[PDB]
Amino acid sequence: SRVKKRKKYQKAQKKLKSVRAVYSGGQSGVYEGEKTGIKKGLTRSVKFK
Amino acid sequence: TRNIPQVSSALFFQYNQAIKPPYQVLIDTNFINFSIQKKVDIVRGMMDCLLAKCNPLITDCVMAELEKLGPKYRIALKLARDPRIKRLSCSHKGTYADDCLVHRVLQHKCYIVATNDAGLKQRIRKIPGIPLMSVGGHAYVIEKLPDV
Amino acid sequence: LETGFDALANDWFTLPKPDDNMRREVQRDLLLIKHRAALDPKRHYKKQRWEVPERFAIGTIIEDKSEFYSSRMNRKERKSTILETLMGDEASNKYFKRKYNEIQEKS
Amino acid sequence: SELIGEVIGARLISHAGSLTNLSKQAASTVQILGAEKALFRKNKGRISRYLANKCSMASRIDNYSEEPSNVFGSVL
Amino acid sequence: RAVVLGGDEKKARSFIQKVLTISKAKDSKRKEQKASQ
Amino acid sequence: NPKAFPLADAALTQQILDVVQQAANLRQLKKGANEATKTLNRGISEFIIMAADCEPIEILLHLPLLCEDKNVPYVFVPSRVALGRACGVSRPVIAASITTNDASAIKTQIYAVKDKIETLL
Amino acid sequence: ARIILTMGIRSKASETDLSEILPEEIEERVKTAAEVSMGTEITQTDLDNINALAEQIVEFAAYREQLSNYLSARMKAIAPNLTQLVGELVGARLIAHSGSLISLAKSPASTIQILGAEKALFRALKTKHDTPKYGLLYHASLVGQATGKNKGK
Amino acid sequence: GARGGAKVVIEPHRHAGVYIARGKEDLLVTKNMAPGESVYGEKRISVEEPPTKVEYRVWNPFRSKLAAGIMGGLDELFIAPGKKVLYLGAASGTSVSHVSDVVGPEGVVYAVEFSHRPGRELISMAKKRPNIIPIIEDARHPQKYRMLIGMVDCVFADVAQPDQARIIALNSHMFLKDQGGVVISIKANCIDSTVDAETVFAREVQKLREERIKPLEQLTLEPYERDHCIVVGRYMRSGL
Amino acid sequence: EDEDEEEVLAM
Amino acid sequence: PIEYLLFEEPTGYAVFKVKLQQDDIGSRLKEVQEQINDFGAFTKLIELVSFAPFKGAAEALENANDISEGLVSESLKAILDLNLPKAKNITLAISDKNLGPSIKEEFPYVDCISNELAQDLIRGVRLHGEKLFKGLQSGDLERAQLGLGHAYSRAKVKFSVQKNDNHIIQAIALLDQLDKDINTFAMRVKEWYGWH
Ligand SMILES: [Zn+2]
Repeated sequence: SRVKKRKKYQKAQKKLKSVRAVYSGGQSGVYEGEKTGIKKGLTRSVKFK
Repeated sequence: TRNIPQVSSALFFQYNQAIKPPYQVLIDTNFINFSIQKKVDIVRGMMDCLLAKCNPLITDCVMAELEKLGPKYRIALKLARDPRIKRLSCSHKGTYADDCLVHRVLQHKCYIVATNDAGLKQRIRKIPGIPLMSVGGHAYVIEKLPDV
Repeated sequence: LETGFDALANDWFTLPKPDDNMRREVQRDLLLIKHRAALDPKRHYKKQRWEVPERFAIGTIIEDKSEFYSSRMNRKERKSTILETLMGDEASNKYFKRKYNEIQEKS
Repeated sequence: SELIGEVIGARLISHAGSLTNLSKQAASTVQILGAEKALFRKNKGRISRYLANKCSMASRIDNYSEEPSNVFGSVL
Repeated sequence: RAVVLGGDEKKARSFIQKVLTISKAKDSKRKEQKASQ
Repeated sequence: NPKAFPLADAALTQQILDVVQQAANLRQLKKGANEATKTLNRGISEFIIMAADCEPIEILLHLPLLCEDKNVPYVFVPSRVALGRACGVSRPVIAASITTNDASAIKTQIYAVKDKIETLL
Repeated sequence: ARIILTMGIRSKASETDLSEILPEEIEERVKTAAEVSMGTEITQTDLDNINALAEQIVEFAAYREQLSNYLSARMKAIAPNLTQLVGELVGARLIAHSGSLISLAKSPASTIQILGAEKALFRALKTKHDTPKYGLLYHASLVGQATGKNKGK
Repeated sequence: GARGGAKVVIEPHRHAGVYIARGKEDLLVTKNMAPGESVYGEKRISVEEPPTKVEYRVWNPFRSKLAAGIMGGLDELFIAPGKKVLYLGAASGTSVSHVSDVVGPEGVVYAVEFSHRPGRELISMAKKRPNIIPIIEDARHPQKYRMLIGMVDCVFADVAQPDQARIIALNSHMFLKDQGGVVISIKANCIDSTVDAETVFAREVQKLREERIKPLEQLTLEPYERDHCIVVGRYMRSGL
Repeated sequence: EDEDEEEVLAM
Repeated sequence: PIEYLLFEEPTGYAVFKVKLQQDDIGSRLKEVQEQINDFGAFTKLIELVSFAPFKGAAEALENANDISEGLVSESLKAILDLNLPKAKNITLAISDKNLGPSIKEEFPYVDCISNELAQDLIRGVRLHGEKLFKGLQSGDLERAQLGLGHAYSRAKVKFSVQKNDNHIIQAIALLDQLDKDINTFAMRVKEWYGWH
């Protein structure tokens, strides 16, 4: 059981990265830009009504 | 520009890893009325329910609606104005409480919603990671609070 | 006492527009940006619909002198066009040749 | 200046962009900072790294001191 | 239209064609997989 | 007024030095001025400990400028020979850094001293 | 540069006169800036060198002028007939582009029309687009006097 | 990634005064007020235009939290060309210079800082940028520097203080125009490490509301930072 | 536009 | 009950007189707040009655300091004495409460007000700025702030030109330039005389 839950948790961690971005230690080395790119016309932010 | 709200960092999927004692709880107008009917103290019946300190919170909307109820509900207004009950300011025109409570919880995932209204509850239950509190039978009940 | 008052009584933020009949080199650079997803097998991008901007410019990046070893390209490797730099990369050329042959075989 | 020389120092300060910048950098960064014109120059590399660290402290003693002296630069 | 090209250009034009076929190929495969889902 | 400022009182230093020795045992300690600069540049430092008797004091005044700019608490200790004692290295140490780790076993003690340093600052 | 020579330090702004260098509205503007200025004071050692640099600037501006007058002198003797027609500056550029007077002399008029626009020319020729019609001669006085399509003619 | 010999295509961002450098990677870049130098050793993009050689500076999100906001997609930014900005907590030219880049020559930036040692660098960097006004003062007492400050459209508070709400309100009341701008960075650890981050964030939103700030937006700054968010609001002098 | 083009006199 | 207002500009001390007193109970009402933004409405509230420009740069740093820790400078005593009637007690509007006791000591006949009503009027004066001076020579408030702020900043930090090292980076940047130009020009001398 312990191994099964270990694989289940680490699998869950991978899916968490997809649903929302997560801190991953910050910047490592020279800043090489946004690897996945920038989206100009999209806002992730939640509005106060 | 297209806007799609971010998923709150407080939620591991639909599990809220942020809400934690002492808890912050939003009071609906019906919650106060029913509590008087069942002879359950607000601060304690919540403390008994969750076995933790509770910080009751009332917005301007719920306070306004309590005042509008009239002399028949004079008791509820007095209990609502107990000093331990902290107050939240509102910056939206409408005095409708149901939408204000829903808007607040959508944004900050720290609040339990204390209400018995069937319509309001359904909207809250759809929002993920929101514990929902109600008064039923003899005492308070909490539905979506894993730590219990 | 003497007084003269009585006597006085009596754009910075606009980018360059592209030239019409624009150069052959610049467009291929634009095409690479549009189709940058397929350039590297191990790299992937956010799904974006990129259209050629109405105003743009092509620039050269300047590395800080402390980044001499880390983020500096050798002068021979530097090229005027992004396409030409990608040509120098041998690993990329190998990957495209293998993939192109596979797609042609299925076609 | 006494450690390496006036002109050599002027390059290193200009290399960093300011004496304040040079002081803030770590020892390793200072070494590569003048590694393109060979300012500080296997045993040869060891001296260059060794001198780079001493230049780092020397750059400091000049910066945050209102009236820097050369007493330390001599012993360094 | 018709033009006669130098050696350097034809290599450039040959590759950009290679990119686009791969880009269409990679883009063309993604759509059925999501369509299948 | 003095360049070395703030410099901790006697009681605080032992609390500081106690944390340093624990951090050294747990591989959470970076020792020497050069490492401290790297940790500040990486943003991996809880706070910086420094010696006010460094000869000259000047060779470690670059760190506070870095520490403040990253809003990292910093503090001096009267003795460098004593600071090396806590670090576990055989020699005097003029500057040391505690690396950030929220999973560390000594998180409470590190935050306990860290709160005191800000009050001092 | 001349302002630095007349006044080395902002304090000198109040008493120093900049009339010969600057007009009235400009000279007063620098004076008002001097007292409300942003800059820090400099040592006389620093002032001595910046004056020396400024002395080079005005002298550079000088020798540039004799060379300009010189190039007119040379240009009016080797090829006088062009100096009147195209001018001293454009004519000198025309000869330099060919590399020799004889080289440009053997060059035909149509080439002479478009010597200074090869980049636009050969770009237009290879892409089936309209070609340049002025080249280096655009800066001649007579072309400037013309307007509209008449400039090309 | 962006190795020194690479070229890049620059195109404008949705926000005025912000640009994107396309390529294998994407970089947020602002045009340089003072070309030919870097404030803090950042990479710089040189572009030829008719020819004058204009220069752009890269904006690192991990080192500037405002940049992290544009990365995360703030719907609206009050900082824009031709706008006066009051930058509180201006440790150095880290973000003030980039903020100064956005406002441009016509705009101004009022940089406020407390500690003297960064002020030396702020002053030196400020001299290269005529539009930046460094105020080496304690922000908890705006009346100390009421002298040097006019109205400002947007107040950007970078202060890492437990009482950050009070300083914002005092500065906003004195200098911020009606319908004026406020952009705040909140780090929950500094304010209250005892409770979770989100309970803290809700608290300052309430503290903003009592101070006649109508909050418009909030965004978390991950993956660039942990336990941080940027809240955007508007100042209703009359009432909420 | 390269598609609009066709090469000739190949060498 | 506000009759006079003290505003401070980088160029000088400015005093204003309040003809019409905006409603205090209805201060938070939208219309009165809109009047503050609107210039036409505001002018009916106040006018500039005096303006004493500072003599020069040095005096501004002194008063910029003296205002900072809440003291009354020699100039502020002169401008207030010339304007405020001796008089029951004349009312003056000041943004800062700390200066109030200082003003009271110098002038026992004036009582200071720094309430929200005063702050609102102060907020108006800074808003329109030079427009309220009716064309009186106040320079420009932006550039004057720039010089003062660095003066107010570099004074506290005790910045000195001795620390300045920029002269080095320019001395080197110029030195190598001459080494290039001396060679380039000298080569041209060789060719010119080389013909002869
Ligand atoms: Zn409400």
